[PDB]
Amino acid sequence: VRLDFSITKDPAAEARMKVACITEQVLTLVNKRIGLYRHFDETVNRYKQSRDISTLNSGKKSLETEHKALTSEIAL
Amino acid sequence: SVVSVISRFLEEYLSSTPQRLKLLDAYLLYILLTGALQFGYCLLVGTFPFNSFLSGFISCVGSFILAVCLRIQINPQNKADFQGISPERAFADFLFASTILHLVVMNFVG
Amino acid sequence: MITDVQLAIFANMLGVSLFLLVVLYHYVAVNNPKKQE
Amino acid sequence: PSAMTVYALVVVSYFLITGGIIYDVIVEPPSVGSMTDEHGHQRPVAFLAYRVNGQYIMEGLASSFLFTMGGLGFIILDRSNAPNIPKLNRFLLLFIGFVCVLLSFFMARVFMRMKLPGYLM
Amino acid sequence: SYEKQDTLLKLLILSMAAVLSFSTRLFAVLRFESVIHEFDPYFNYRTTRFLAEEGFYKFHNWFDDRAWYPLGRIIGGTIYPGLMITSAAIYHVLHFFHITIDIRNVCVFLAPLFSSFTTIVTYHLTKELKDAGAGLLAAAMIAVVPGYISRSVAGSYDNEGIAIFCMLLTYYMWIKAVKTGSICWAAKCALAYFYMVSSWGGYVFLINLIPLHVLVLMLTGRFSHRIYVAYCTVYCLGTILSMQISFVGFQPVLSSEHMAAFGVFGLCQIHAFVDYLRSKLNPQQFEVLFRSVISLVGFVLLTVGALLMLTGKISPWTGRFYSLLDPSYAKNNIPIIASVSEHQPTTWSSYYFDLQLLVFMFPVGLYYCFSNLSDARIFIIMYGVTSMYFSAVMVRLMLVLAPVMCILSGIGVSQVLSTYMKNLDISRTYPIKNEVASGMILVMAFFLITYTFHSTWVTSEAYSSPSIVLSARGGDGSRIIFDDFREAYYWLRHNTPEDAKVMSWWDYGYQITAMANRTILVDNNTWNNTHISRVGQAMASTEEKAYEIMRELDVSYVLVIFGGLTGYSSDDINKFLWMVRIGGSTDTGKHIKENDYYTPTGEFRVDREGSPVLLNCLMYKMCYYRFGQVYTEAKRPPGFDRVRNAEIGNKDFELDVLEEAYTTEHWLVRIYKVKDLDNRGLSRT
Repeated sequence: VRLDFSITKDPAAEARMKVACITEQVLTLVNKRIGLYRHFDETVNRYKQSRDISTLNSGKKSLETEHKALTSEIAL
Repeated sequence: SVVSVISRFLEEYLSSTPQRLKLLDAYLLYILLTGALQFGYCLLVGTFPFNSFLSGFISCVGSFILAVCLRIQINPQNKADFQGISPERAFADFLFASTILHLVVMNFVG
Repeated sequence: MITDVQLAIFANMLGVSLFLLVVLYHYVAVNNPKKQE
Repeated sequence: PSAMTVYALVVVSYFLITGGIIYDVIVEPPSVGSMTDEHGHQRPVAFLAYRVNGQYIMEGLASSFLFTMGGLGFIILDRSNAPNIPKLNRFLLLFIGFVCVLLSFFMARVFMRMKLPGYLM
Repeated sequence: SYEKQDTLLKLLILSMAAVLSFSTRLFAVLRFESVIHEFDPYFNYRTTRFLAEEGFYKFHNWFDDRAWYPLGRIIGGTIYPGLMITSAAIYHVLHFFHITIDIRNVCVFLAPLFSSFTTIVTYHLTKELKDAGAGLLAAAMIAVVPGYISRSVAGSYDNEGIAIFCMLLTYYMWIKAVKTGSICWAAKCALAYFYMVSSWGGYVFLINLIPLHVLVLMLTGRFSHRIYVAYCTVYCLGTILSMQISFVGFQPVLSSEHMAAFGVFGLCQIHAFVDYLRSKLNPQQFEVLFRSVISLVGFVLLTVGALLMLTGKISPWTGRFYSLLDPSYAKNNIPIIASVSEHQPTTWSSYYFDLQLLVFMFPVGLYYCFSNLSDARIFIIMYGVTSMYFSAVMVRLMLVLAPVMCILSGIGVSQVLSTYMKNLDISRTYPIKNEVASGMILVMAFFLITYTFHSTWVTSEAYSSPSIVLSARGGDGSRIIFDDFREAYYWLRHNTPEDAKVMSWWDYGYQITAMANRTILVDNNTWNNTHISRVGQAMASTEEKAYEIMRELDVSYVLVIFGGLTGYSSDDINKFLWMVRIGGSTDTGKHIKENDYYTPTGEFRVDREGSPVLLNCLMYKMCYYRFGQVYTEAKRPPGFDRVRNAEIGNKDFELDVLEEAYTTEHWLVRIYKVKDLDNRGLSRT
């Protein structure tokens, strides 16, 4: 499977393949955006249990940093 | 008169044809002038030994047809028909089939 | 040794499972978006 | 000819060939047999029993007729799936092709149960 | 991810199909033994173990002096070696790893292996015609199709096991070539053809179907350069490769079985060149040359195509293949070919018994191929329509029909399923349409299940019984076994001089040669009808006259198979009329007339009413010696014959030039020693 008997590339299939790899990466990053919203909802539950605002403020800033990084990488 | 139609044939063909195709059309003429003369021998002297006659003749017919197939896969006018085949793959295939041919005729020449 | 009855049962069950799985495959094919885009 | 006009000829050929006309021509059995009654008369017999390798002339046409109804039933159904056809016809096509598909199959399986007492037994 | 699940489900389906294909053929080994069945497989076995011991160059040169005495047989010059080469290769591969399998096992289990590989070849061959969803159905169908299993049960070591694999591989390569137009695929199809030509005599089918496909593509006007490249390369390569096999020789060039391909090759050249001149010239300058050139080159072909036949320089059709074109020929012209009941024409019953659902689904696959014609689908249409005829001409050829029947049934069922399952795309009259779709899908599932139970029943009950052993069930339902064939052959093997010659009817020649290891006069491959007639004349003639032939051929022993004590319907007494016909067929036999053995009423019977020549021939005297005093049944008088249901007419006699050497426990096989010439010069009368 590693060797390739090829002579002429087809850059259109290479684009169809790189686009698919990047779309799987983006799909994973989006699943991590949903997972960050699940982390944040857990942080809201922890807040309701604790009534400690610092927990949820740190959750908010970690979201608006990591989700923001995911958004930036998505757009790139 | 037919000489005039032939003149109007060659006046076109000599102008219309890339050099790498004239090369093939001379190689095919060499092949055909060898096969026709093997045939004219066979039917003059006799069929024995039929092994060697039939081997050398099928070797000529095979090399002619493989040359025509190269002459057709490489022609840009047929790129819409042989999609996915580059001229280089056509040449590698032509040498593959010519290798099988020259192995089997060497089995049959004797 | 296994008898020809146990083989006959085993082969009947393989046949049924095979055709039921192919009849699943046709659903997993037709539901595909990419097969019809 | 058009494709449909060739296909029709192929189907009509399938009818005769599957009915074993090439057996009838050269072995030339009768259409049916006859066998003694206990009172000594002759009852005809439609099937050559136990002889899987044997046939009467009409037995093959009966079986191939069932095979043709079975083949054509699905063609009637696939024709029936068109959206232009007024629905009152459509539910019919889903009737006729469906009962062709079932009844021809069941009757063929019964005919084979008649040929071989012990079939699937 | 969707691609993973599609790949998983394909892999799982195909691996189940392979396991089923292999496992369904084991019934015969589980019931009895890992041993070779039938008569013909024993010659393949002996030759295979030869090649496995002596090496290729000594197998190819091999000349056998143990058969067809005193003529001998050229083995390597008169065999298709591909099966043996395959078995020897697998044997040497396994032994290299020291998996020291006995070669007998490799032979026995060779057929299931390739009958598993054919399921994958059929998958790809159908995928290239339709879609993977049809290939999975065609694989699952061909896995169990009883018509193919009938020739491929484990221990059925005969060419038909490998031939259908080479055939489907050749069709896959040809379909790839025609679809793609690549010299690589044409040369791979040429190599697949060469492999098939080495392995079965049915190759003439492909070298006559492919030209017809190309012709049909020309008449429709579909012919395009892909077909030219494919055809002319497959033709030159497959020709010069097929001519390599010493049993094929020059037949691909000098026989009218192959001239259809040469005619299509030449017409392909004429068409490829007219297509070019018509592309260079203007109409007013084209038409004159067009009509003149055709009025010359067509006249040339029309003359040569006559001269080739009128001279007889191109050999005519062989009687076998002609008997495939005219069903009437062999029954009048070659009674050997008539005598083999495998050559009877096919009744509807055998089509249902061997195929069931496929008989109903095949017209739908044809209707699809006609709905969506394409350059590759015309091939499957032609293959189907040709096999549907040739299978009707002769039951043996049902093997060639089963694959295309499975491919077309898979296409049809695939189109039905994928049609109605689109109406069930609810997940992303409408309720009526949905219940209709559900009901039709259920009906299809039901049919496909009944096809499994049918094929498993047929595989178990009909096609899995051996023939070197006989079986019966006692009143307690225990299997009674009669081994008398092997008992007799082992007695021959050990208790007779190693140079003795055993005369027998040509059915048993492979068995005697394999198990007894003794020289024989005649053999299954009837390459010398004169010798078989010389043996039939000795069996049919009177005991005084037969001795002159037995002493002429230097015979030592004679063996006969007698069922009258056990009800074995296939005994030599039933074969007697064919032995008479063949013995009288030669001009040296004209005293032997079939009408002499029938009673004046025109019937054959061995009781007191039997012909006084029948009651005195050699065979009758060998079968019923002493038998006249055996109490064959409790309600029957002594000398009752279980097969004729008749009390034999001539009960007391002495044999004068034979002495009874061995009669097996059930008298199934009887062997006599031909008495040496009388010591005093007295006559034996």
